[PDB]
Amino acid sequence: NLWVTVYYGVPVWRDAETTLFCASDAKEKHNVWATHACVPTDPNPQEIHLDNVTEKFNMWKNNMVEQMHTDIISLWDQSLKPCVKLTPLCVTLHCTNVTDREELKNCSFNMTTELRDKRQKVYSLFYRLDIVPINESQGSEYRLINCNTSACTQACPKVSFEPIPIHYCAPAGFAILKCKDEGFNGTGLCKNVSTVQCTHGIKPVVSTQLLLNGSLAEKNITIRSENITNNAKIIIVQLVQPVTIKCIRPNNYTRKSIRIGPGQAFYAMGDIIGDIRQAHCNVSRSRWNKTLQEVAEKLRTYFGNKTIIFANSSGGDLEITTHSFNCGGEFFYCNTSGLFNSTWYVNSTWNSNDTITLPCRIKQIINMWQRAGQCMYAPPIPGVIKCESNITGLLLTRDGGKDNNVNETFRPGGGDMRDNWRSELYKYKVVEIEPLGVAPTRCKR
Amino acid sequence: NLWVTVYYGVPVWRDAETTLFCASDAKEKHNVWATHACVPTDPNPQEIHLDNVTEKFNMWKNNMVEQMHTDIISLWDQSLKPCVKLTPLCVTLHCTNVTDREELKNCSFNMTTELRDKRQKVYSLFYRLDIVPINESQGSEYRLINCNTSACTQACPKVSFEPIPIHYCAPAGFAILKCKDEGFNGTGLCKNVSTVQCTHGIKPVVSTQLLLNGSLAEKNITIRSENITNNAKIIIVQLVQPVTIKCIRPNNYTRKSIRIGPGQAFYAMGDIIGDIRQAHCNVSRSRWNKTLQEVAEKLRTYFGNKTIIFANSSGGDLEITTHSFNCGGEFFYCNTSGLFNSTWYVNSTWNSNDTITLPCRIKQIINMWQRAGQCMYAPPIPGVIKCESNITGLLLTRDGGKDNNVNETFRPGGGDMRDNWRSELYKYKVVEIEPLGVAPTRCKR
Amino acid sequence: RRGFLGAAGSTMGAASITLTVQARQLLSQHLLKLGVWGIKQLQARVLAVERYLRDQQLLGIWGCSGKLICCTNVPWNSSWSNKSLDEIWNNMTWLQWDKEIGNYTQLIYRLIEESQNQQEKNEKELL
Amino acid sequence: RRGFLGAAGSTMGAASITLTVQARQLLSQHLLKLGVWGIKQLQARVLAVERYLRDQQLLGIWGCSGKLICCTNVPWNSSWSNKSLDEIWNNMTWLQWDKEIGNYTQLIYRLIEESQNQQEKNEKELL
Amino acid sequence: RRGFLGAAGSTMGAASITLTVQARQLLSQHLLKLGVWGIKQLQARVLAVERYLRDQQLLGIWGCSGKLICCTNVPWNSSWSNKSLDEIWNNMTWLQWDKEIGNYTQLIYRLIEESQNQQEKNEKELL
Ligand SMILES: *[C@@H]1O[C@H](CO)[C@@H](O[C@@H]2O[C@H](CO)[C@@H](O[C@@H]3O[C@H](CO[C@H]4O[C@H](CO)[C@@H](O)[C@H](O)[C@@H]4O)[C@@H](O)[C@H](O[C@H]4O[C@H](CO)[C@@H](O)[C@H](O)[C@@H]4O)[C@@H]3O)[C@H](O)[C@H]2NC(C)=O)[C@H](O)[C@H]1NC(C)=O
Ligand SMILES: *[C@@H]1O[C@H](CO)[C@@H](O[C@@H]2O[C@H](CO)[C@@H](O[C@@H]3O[C@H](CO[C@H]4O[C@H](CO)[C@@H](O)[C@H](O)[C@@H]4O)[C@@H](O)[C@H](O[C@H]4O[C@H](CO)[C@@H](O)[C@H](O)[C@@H]4O)[C@@H]3O)[C@H](O)[C@H]2NC(C)=O)[C@H](O)[C@H]1NC(C)=O
Ligand SMILES: *[C@@H]1O[C@H](CO)[C@@H](O[C@@H]2O[C@H](CO)[C@@H](O[C@@H]3O[C@H](CO[C@H]4O[C@H](CO[C@H]5O[C@H](CO)[C@@H](O)[C@H](O)[C@@H]5O)[C@@H](O)[C@H](O)[C@@H]4O)[C@@H](O)[C@H](O)[C@@H]3O)[C@H](O)[C@H]2NC(C)=O)[C@H](O)[C@H]1NC(C)=O
Ligand SMILES: *[C@@H]1O[C@H](CO)[C@@H](O[C@@H]2O[C@H](CO)[C@@H](O[C@@H]3O[C@H](CO[C@H]4O[C@H](CO[C@H]5O[C@H](CO)[C@@H](O)[C@H](O)[C@@H]5O)[C@@H](O)[C@H](O)[C@@H]4O)[C@@H](O)[C@H](O)[C@@H]3O)[C@H](O)[C@H]2NC(C)=O)[C@H](O)[C@H]1NC(C)=O
Ligand SMILES: *[C@@H]1O[C@H](CO)[C@@H](O[C@@H]2O[C@H](CO)[C@@H](O)[C@H](O)[C@H]2NC(C)=O)[C@H](O)[C@H]1NC(C)=O
Ligand SMILES: *[C@@H]1O[C@H](CO)[C@@H](O[C@@H]2O[C@H](CO)[C@@H](O)[C@H](O)[C@H]2NC(C)=O)[C@H](O)[C@H]1NC(C)=O
Ligand SMILES: *[C@@H]1O[C@H](CO)[C@@H](O[C@@H]2O[C@H](CO)[C@@H](O)[C@H](O)[C@H]2NC(C)=O)[C@H](O)[C@H]1NC(C)=O
Ligand SMILES: *[C@@H]1O[C@H](CO)[C@@H](O[C@@H]2O[C@H](CO)[C@@H](O)[C@H](O)[C@H]2NC(C)=O)[C@H](O)[C@H]1NC(C)=O
Ligand SMILES: *[C@@H]1O[C@H](CO)[C@@H](O[C@@H]2O[C@H](CO)[C@@H](O)[C@H](O)[C@H]2NC(C)=O)[C@H](O)[C@H]1NC(C)=O
Ligand SMILES: *[C@@H]1O[C@H](CO)[C@@H](O[C@@H]2O[C@H](CO)[C@@H](O)[C@H](O)[C@H]2NC(C)=O)[C@H](O)[C@H]1NC(C)=O
Ligand SMILES: *[C@@H]1O[C@H](CO)[C@@H](O[C@@H]2O[C@H](CO)[C@@H](O)[C@H](O)[C@H]2NC(C)=O)[C@H](O)[C@H]1NC(C)=O
Ligand SMILES: *[C@@H]1O[C@H](CO)[C@@H](O[C@@H]2O[C@H](CO)[C@@H](O)[C@H](O)[C@H]2NC(C)=O)[C@H](O)[C@H]1NC(C)=O
Ligand SMILES: *[C@@H]1O[C@H](CO)[C@@H](O)[C@H](O)[C@H]1NC(C)=O
Ligand SMILES: *[C@@H]1O[C@H](CO)[C@@H](O)[C@H](O)[C@H]1NC(C)=O
Ligand SMILES: *[C@@H]1O[C@H](CO)[C@@H](O)[C@H](O)[C@H]1NC(C)=O
Ligand SMILES: *[C@@H]1O[C@H](CO)[C@@H](O)[C@H](O)[C@H]1NC(C)=O
Ligand SMILES: *[C@@H]1O[C@H](CO)[C@@H](O)[C@H](O)[C@H]1NC(C)=O
Ligand SMILES: *[C@@H]1O[C@H](CO)[C@@H](O)[C@H](O)[C@H]1NC(C)=O
Ligand SMILES: *[C@@H]1O[C@H](CO)[C@@H](O)[C@H](O)[C@H]1NC(C)=O
Ligand SMILES: *[C@@H]1O[C@H](CO)[C@@H](O)[C@H](O)[C@H]1NC(C)=O
Ligand SMILES: *[C@@H]1O[C@H](CO)[C@@H](O)[C@H](O)[C@H]1NC(C)=O
Ligand SMILES: *[C@@H]1O[C@H](CO)[C@@H](O)[C@H](O)[C@H]1NC(C)=O
Ligand SMILES: *[C@@H]1O[C@H](CO)[C@@H](O)[C@H](O)[C@H]1NC(C)=O
Ligand SMILES: *[C@@H]1O[C@H](CO)[C@@H](O)[C@H](O)[C@H]1NC(C)=O
Repeated sequence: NLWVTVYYGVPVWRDAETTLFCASDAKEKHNVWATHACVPTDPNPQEIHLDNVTEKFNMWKNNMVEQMHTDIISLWDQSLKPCVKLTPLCVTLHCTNVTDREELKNCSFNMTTELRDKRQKVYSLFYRLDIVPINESQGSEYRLINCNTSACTQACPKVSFEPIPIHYCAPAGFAILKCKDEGFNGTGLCKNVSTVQCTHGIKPVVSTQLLLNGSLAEKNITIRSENITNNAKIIIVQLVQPVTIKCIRPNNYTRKSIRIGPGQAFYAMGDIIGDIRQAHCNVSRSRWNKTLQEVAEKLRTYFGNKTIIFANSSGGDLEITTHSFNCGGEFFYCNTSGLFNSTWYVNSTWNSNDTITLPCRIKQIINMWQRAGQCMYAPPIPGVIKCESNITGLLLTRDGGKDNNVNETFRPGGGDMRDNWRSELYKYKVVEIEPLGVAPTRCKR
Repeated sequence: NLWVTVYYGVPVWRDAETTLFCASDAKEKHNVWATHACVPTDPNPQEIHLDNVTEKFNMWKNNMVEQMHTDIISLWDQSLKPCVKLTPLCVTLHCTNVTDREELKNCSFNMTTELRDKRQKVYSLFYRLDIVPINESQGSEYRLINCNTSACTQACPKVSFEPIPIHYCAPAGFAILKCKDEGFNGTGLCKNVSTVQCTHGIKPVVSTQLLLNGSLAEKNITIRSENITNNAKIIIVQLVQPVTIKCIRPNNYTRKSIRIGPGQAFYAMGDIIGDIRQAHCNVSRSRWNKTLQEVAEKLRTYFGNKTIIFANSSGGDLEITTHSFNCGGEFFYCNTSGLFNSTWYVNSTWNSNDTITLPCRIKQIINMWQRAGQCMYAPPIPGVIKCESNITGLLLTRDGGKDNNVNETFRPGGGDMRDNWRSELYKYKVVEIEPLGVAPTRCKR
Repeated sequence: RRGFLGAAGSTMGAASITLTVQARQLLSQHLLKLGVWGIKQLQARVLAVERYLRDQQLLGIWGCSGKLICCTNVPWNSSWSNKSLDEIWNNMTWLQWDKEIGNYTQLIYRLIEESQNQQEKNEKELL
Repeated sequence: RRGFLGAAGSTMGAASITLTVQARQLLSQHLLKLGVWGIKQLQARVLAVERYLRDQQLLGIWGCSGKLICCTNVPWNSSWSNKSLDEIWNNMTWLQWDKEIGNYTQLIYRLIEESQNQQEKNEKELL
Repeated sequence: RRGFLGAAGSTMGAASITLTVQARQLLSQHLLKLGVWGIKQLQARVLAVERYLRDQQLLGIWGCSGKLICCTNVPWNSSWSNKSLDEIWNNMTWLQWDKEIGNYTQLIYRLIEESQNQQEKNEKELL
């Protein structure tokens, strides 16, 4: 006969959910992500390739993207908790034009001081986007935006917004399965599986309509979507060639600090050196629209021989209608209409610098995670700032037309913030290993 | 042949770092150290003597002194968190002399109240050290010191600053090694080692230039320093005979409570009963100048036939230039120039009461750990207060001479706050025991 | 010699020679700030210990503690699986076997528990 | 009979008589305020459990769980230490020997693993 | 078959047949908010692990790990209890016996330690 035997350490697993902890090369100026407070990453992480193994992956039903979203939001609130809260800034502002160039406003207002029995009159420039008119005095009285919803917290100037890579590790007794299949679209059975204890360096680069400093495709422009035929689902496309984009804030402001209360001060922009200049972003036209042809032809495989048309975002909030990012301190808002403006036929070919210039707007009062209230005030960075980014992906949205036409339009959709993390975690899935196994054998001989 | 065998519970160890937890005879009024919240100490703590064992100790590279410093600071902040924050006290103060005797100032100022639509004018005495003039108006219109840096938190009157002993215990699987060598200078190989799970009663008595209520030397006056020849290193000397010091606050003030806001009040000193009197500290001259000779001759061993000279501090902050301590509620600042004022030759002998009187200053606004901001306001203690302390050690600093002189000058140096803890933890070190051992033997017979 | 979990694709007969590599990795700053990252690490550390003890306690009651492989007195009921002893060990893998016995895993666990307990009291406790 | 860790100075042969006194002390208010002191105690308790399990799991895989002393199949390689048996068990102490095998401690740990795993699969798992 | 702790009223001889049912229940959202309820659950989970390891470590040093019943070399001293072997196993229950040996429970626990360590050194450690 046969007897039942139990095995310990069997190599099996199941889908599960667990509390993943951070891991990074600790070392120094703190950052908003508090990476210095997590476990230090190992110098030679182990990665094992599972031979003969095939596993099913679902980037849209993954829990890592959802768990990471909560952690990023929690860290953002934790970093802003000890900083000064700008509650006295909600005062009547008297603004005038700076001595289009109406992007800035020279506002003057009353303010408190360390002495409770004394006040002070100060002045400081303010971007027009972060100002709302009261309308009682028409065009000479204003107030800070979102002042009627919550008091924004000034970001601590000692912490930087640099998105250093952070590795997501699983606790003992669990593992992170990695898919090494070439050109995997993020869904289905992976024919080349691998395992690792921690994910690669994930840079929490917050962006909209364009993935910056993200991973690059291996051999071909990959497209991902849970239902490509659907209209409400966002389309994630990964590029193979990183399209370099150079942004700059030519204005040279003078940072001025005013003590609004005992032991706390408010930082604002003083006068501008030189003259006003519009912020913008440059990108090579030859290399940029060349990728559009490759992106268009790749998209053509999912829609027959129809032509591909790129149009600017329909309209709505500034966060979703403009390419938002951050040059390590200043939040940009650039109009991508100069990029997604073309039509590509089935035989169309793209065929000097001629760099495309994208005008950009800047805001100080910002809501990162589209939450009501909980706003943050970004202090100004002194001097001119420049940041170069690697465009490795795009967030597209398909219009919901009749679809019987000979063409189909695509728009740069902001989607959800989770899409930024999902573009990097599509290759991972957490599983719970079951070391206990049971199998029969002719034992007791 | 020989086979490898593993032993569990082997008596070996290694240097390590761990999270030590408190232990005391908890039982009642609370204290700033929150001793009631830690584990209760055992009634008969076990101590074992390691025969034939010798271990290396390094009081300067020990981690317990650093870990204790963080815990003491953390407890100090934790106790001040639920107390009222004196933010409305930052107002212009109109002061006049009390009806040298200019140590106090009778100040009058406006203040808030429970009714937000009402204000109140109050008055209260303030020490000249805790007040700074605005300089815009002479002879009046003063402001609290450190008001332009942070809002001090009023110490809760329900918690006392009594430094009850606290025992530092190690987690299971670790142990504390005690050095029982007679007259150990704190560094080197200890020829008489012992082990214990928890340290003796450590009293967090914060003091400067003099160690109060600390441990006493066993047989001879011990001197400790990482590099005695280094002029930039503090010198710790332990006395064998405790030098009693009697301090007193003869002023009899009347405590008055004024409600600055809903459910919170501010305590301050009212008028003085009788007349103004200077606070001071007494110490026997015969017993005090006797120990200096013993301290001088002991120091002479490290400098040849050179003579020893004692001089007051070379100026600086009041915390480091004066002997700071606390009579359980009032922070004293006594000048030690009357003590470290003498010269001792190679043959010099010290040879009635004649008690030495040390004038002292008192402050309410204080910064215990030399941190910017995070100040605290000590409420006044009603009635006359007296506290007797046991001087068991001194913190000395040697001037950077040319080395060719026939004498050596020493100054009472404040050093670092960690020196106070290091004077008591020099005899301990934490080690991690490795119960798993491996050794060969002719087994399998 | 593959690394951790590298024998997941090999057959059951060949995957059992690396059991120690997976069993060893079931449990692999002194201070803790208890922040966002600290809280997650604390839960991960506690969760790891519980998972290890959850499976270790079963081996303890089963009388197989300290053994990577052990045979019990519970006979193999063909109703659970009719696979032959050859294809099950030399052709099929553990991952495919986990989904077949998952329906009867709980019943087998209880059977092994009472079998060991009865045998323990039968041999020991003479009177 | 000395207390805990009292046999640290005795020779190797005389130190093995007190193994239980050190093994028993590896783990020796119901509510928790989670304050400054509470957080430290919580970490200490968790750290102590991990340290105990870290060394206990090694004995489990090695097949020596529940045994204070056990002999394995790994022969003693003279390269690790060429000293005789009489001077090691009757003249030297554990502390001096720890710093000699520390270099080869990791290799010996791994060697004892497959040496036990292979024996398990060789004796058990008849087919 | 009674449930958990159902054999508390049965005699000693009949209560020992269900040891596994009580031994199995000694340890029986992934995220944690660390709130009022979260803190209590965290302490409860940690306390459960400590309690399990507290009793498990005793069996480890005693050499009975992985065994529900085990016999040691310590003879039964009549001073602890002079009751006969029949009435104790067939008439008295575990609850009534617990309050009798509570005075000598710690002494018996210590007596089992060297009784096992001495045996280990006598059988093992040939030289
Ligand atoms: C995608 O990834 C790229 C590449 O990493 C990012 O580009 C970098 O962006 C960071 C900011 O996010 C830039 O860093 C800043 O650069 C400035 C210039 O540095 C030069 O000058 C300094 C002396 O002033 C030299 O030491 C240095 O070597 C350079 O020659 C500095 O003004 C900034 O300093 C600030 O930070 C440091 C560190 O915290 C502080 O000590 C300073 O006080 C100050 O606050 C800063 O270092 C970096 O230069 C960019 N690199 C390039 C190649 O352009 C993109 O930002 C990223 N994209 C997105 C969207 O995240
Ligand atoms: C070095 O160590 C010495 C010896 O321990 C310390 O000296 C003691 O200092 C404490 C304060 O830190 C003194 O305690 C206070 O004494 C006052 C007088 O107490 C007398 O009267 C009461 C009532 O009749 C008697 O029970 C008592 O025996 C004395 O006869 C009181 O005003 C204080 O009580 C009030 O405050 C405490 C704490 O807030 C409350 O619990 C009480 O309810 C009450 O409100 C208090 O007891 C003590 O008297 C000092 N002893 C001596 C011998 O002088 C040094 O302070 C210490 N040095 C340093 C630098 O830390
Ligand atoms: C936003 O709007 C604010 C005002 O609301 C602008 O700030 C002011 O800008 C004006 C110019 O537009 C500044 O006035 C100019 O300052 C120059 C520097 O003056 C230097 O000399 C002075 C010598 O003292 C005499 O003059 C002063 C008055 O200025 C008297 O008080 C003295 O008694 C003496 O008579 C110094 O005081 C001064 O510090 C300099 O050394 C000069 O070119 C001009 O004569 C003119 O006065 C004015 O100072 C600014 N005010 C403040 C508070 O900053 C701001 O620029 C606007 N921003 C933008 C972007 O448009
Ligand atoms: C700091 O500076 C402050 C002032 O800024 C000083 O405080 C004042 O000190 C003066 C002088 O000591 C006090 O005035 C004195 O009070 C004595 C006691 O009063 C007696 O009469 C009271 C009733 O009469 C008063 O009230 C009625 C109305 O109800 C009026 O008509 C009267 O005119 C009186 O105001 C009784 O209640 C009380 O029990 C007594 O019988 C008295 O000896 C003197 O006549 C004199 O007025 C004054 O009250 C203090 N003010 C406050 C607010 O406390 C303070 O002492 C200074 N401190 C130091 C250390 O110098
Ligand atoms: C699974 O995917 C990986 C992706 O890295 C392939 O890796 C091979 O790695 C070696 C060593 O770096 C390279 O020289 C090979 O060129 C890689 N192969 C390819 C096809 O690019 C691995 O080969 C894949 N495995 C299978 C079975 O297809
Ligand atoms: C991603 O690739 C998978 C296959 O690896 C695609 O899944 C197939 O989708 C077609 C759509 O017509 C179905 O007929 C097949 O049955 C699907 N196969 C499986 C195994 O599910 C999936 O559609 C791809 N997604 C995208 C966005 O391209
Ligand atoms: C993807 O979405 C499409 C629609 O965008 C689904 O296909 C049909 O959608 C219509 C409505 O437009 C429904 O009435 C039909 O029932 C859908 N077809 C079926 C077979 O259900 C499609 O089902 C979605 N899912 C996939 C996997 O393609
Ligand atoms: C931004 O403005 C500041 C302030 O004018 C410039 O800093 C000065 O640069 C000059 C260049 O010759 C130096 O001589 C000065 O010492 C700098 N400091 C000051 C206080 O004047 C800075 O160069 C400007 N930056 C740019 C990019 O134009
Ligand atoms: C190690 O130091 C200790 C310190 O206590 C010495 O303790 C002896 O303790 C007994 C009992 O209290 C005293 O009577 C002795 O006088 C102490 N000895 C001395 C020299 O003071 C212990 O003797 C020291 N051990 C060695 C080996 O020197
Ligand atoms: C404490 O005692 C030790 C010896 O027990 C002293 O160690 C000496 O340190 C100096 C530093 O320059 C070395 O040159 C000597 O060689 C050391 N001596 C020995 C015997 O190792 C140490 O200096 C003493 N410290 C004090 C402050 O007196
Ligand atoms: C301790 O301090 C002494 C000086 O007090 C150091 O010895 C020399 O000090 C001079 C300056 O006085 C330096 O220029 C030499 O470089 C020092 N010598 C050496 C060899 O570095 C001494 O090094 C310090 N450290 C110790 C451990 O004694
Ligand atoms: C400090 O001054 C107060 C207020 O005068 C004195 O309090 C005395 O307390 C007793 C308690 O029974 C009362 O009966 C008296 O009326 C109060 N006043 C006087 C003048 O005695 C307190 O005694 C004073 N303390 C000192 C040390 O002088
Ligand atoms: C699994 O991979 C191994 C290693 O290459 C190979 O020997 C074996 O034949 C493969 N098995 C299958 C079923 O593909
Ligand atoms: C961009 O697209 C246009 C229109 O299709 C094409 O003629 C051109 O070659 C592309 N490249 C550049 C650099 O303009
Ligand atoms: C898109 O482009 C059209 C044409 O230039 C413009 O009118 C519209 O405002 C643009 N929309 C956005 C969101 O920029
Ligand atoms: C985007 O750019 C186009 C072309 O310059 C312009 O017509 C449109 O108004 C812009 N939209 C915004 C929001 O600035
Ligand atoms: C490509 O085909 C379209 C029709 O589909 C035609 O209009 C266009 O001129 C062609 N381009 C060429 C031949 O270059
Ligand atoms: C160690 O101390 C013991 C106990 O006194 C003694 O018997 C033994 O000889 C000592 N060994 C050495 C090497 O000093
Ligand atoms: C220790 O003190 C004694 C007097 O008790 C003294 O004679 C001796 O010299 C001192 N020894 C040292 C090493 O300082
Ligand atoms: C030490 O004190 C005594 C007693 O007051 C005094 O006679 C002696 O002169 C003092 N020492 C010196 C050197 O002043
Ligand atoms: C001691 O030395 C000092 C300094 O050289 C000298 O003035 C004094 O007379 C000496 N006296 C004795 C008693 O040796
Ligand atoms: C075997 O399994 C079948 C199906 O569940 C069941 O009816 C039968 O009683 C089992 N036999 C034994 C001996 O457990
Ligand atoms: C013994 O150790 C030496 C030195 O590391 C090594 O070369 C040799 O292979 C080892 N022998 C065995 C049998 O492990
Ligand atoms: C039995 O117990 C009695 C009473 O405590 C004691 O005196 C006696 O020594 C014990 N005998 C043994 C063998 O332990």
